[PDB]
Amino acid sequence: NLLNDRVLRAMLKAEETCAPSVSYFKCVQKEVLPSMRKIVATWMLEVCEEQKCEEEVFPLAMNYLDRFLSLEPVKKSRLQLLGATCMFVASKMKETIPLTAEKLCIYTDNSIRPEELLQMELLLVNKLKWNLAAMTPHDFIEHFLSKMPEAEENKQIIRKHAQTFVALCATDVKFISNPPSMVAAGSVVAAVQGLNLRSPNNFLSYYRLTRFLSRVIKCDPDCLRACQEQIEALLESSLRQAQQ
Amino acid sequence: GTVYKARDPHSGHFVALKSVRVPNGEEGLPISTVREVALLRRLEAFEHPNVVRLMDVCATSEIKVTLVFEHVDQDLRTYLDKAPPPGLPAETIKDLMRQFLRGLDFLHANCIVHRDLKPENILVTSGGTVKLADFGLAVTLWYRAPEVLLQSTYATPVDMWSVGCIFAEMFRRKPLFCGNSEADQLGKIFDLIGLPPEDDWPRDVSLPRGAFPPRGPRPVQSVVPEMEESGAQLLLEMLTFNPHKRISAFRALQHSYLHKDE
Amino acid sequence: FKPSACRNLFGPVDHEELTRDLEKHCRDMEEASQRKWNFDFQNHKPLEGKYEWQEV
Repeated sequence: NLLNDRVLRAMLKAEETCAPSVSYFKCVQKEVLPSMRKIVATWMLEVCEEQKCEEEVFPLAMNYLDRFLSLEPVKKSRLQLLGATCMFVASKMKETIPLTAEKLCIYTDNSIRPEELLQMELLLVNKLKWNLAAMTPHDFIEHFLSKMPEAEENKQIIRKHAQTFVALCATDVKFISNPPSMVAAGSVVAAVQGLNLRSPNNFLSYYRLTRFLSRVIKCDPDCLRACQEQIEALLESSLRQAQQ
Repeated sequence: GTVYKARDPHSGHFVALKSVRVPNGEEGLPISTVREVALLRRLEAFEHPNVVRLMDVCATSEIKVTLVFEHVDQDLRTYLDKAPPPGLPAETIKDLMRQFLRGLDFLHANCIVHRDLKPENILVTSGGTVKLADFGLAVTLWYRAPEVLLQSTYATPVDMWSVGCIFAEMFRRKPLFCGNSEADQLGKIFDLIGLPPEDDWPRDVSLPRGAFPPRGPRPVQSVVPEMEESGAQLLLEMLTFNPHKRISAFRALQHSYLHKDE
Repeated sequence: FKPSACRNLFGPVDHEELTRDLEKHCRDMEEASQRKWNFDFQNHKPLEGKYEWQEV
């Protein structure tokens, strides 16, 4: 039941459906380069932040972007169009009132046109064979937090920091090959260390927490720790590049 | 939008082709269309043997979405009417229940509520394998749960009540309660399971308890005496009024009555 | 007018060409699907092939 956790079993099985390729920059994309994905990813994140989108819109949109770039080569000039379309669909999948085509085009400085976004929506959805209900890191974070015996005050902060970490991963090339379970696990344990603002005071110790998550998502402890270390490293990079 | 049906001689693959048009002239594809179809696509990642599998989803540029489904010919009604004159044997009924419950537990586990299970919706291959269909894409009240008859909230327990009705129908081979309207079908149920007490009644609801006379629960062997003692208990746990005390599909698969004895 | 996120990332777009490509990519699929099931979905009614289509 709760001891078997049949839901966690289904989630790990479902997250093998919508997985992009580790190496589509060499194999599929001619004009697009890994540096260009960080650019459009950064733009897409800023858009979801201004429009106060739901948490998962941006990481889900990045999921769609990678899967499409794993299937069809995309011109440099049409990469932004692809990303605006991914936000469009992701907004529909997780937001009550989704982003309008009119606003996304404005966010491309009126580079793309609404009818083009709508037609790119059909190309996107059909290339993904309508496989749009992808497991999100959010789905796993919520499941992990339901097993953590922590004050709701504490969970809300762990949740916010984890969600932040998830966004940063979705901009880094290194994390395309990570399934949402792994990105969520790393985000959680990195969040419970608390940005080093003070010492951790957790009713479930960090040791037991990592070994629990490692057993649950079926990886060796040293492997999840390296993921935590990548995310915190990615945090250091995010902050250094923000200040220029 | 004419439903089509084709069999593949090279593998016996049987398909049906449903087509639905959607408006979509402003904000592209509608939210419900893109959510409902994606939910169907998520299910087939598991390829569950007790639910019809969806093959492809073809869209057309004023938008037509065409779903290619797995198609089986017999439904449960046809299978039941074709039973041996004495009826289905026990081990066959148990096997059909098990697969039925497995499929329903798969749907519930993926937050899908059938909400309209009837022997016409339950489909049986020629090899004796049942597959559930008609769900997650958007009358007779003989199978609707009492919380639905009262316009109250649904949740997944609505399907477990329907299972109870179909469970007993496989023995009776005539349906359990056949009422003419919501109020009266509710009455025929209480003539079997008894009028529920005071605090077991839902609050915000369409008919008060005073709409129904005092009535005690008559035995379950009154209705299905073709059925063993343990199977009678299992039926009642499905025909339980309160949806929060009603048995789940997973718990039913663990009941001793459905335990395959070899 | 425009917030800081409003920004063209990678130069201009040839709109007349893009719409030509968008339908070509899209009808490459509508035909590929029509080939997989020998059932023209745009005109919605069968062809002849591996799947012998019937009706209701």
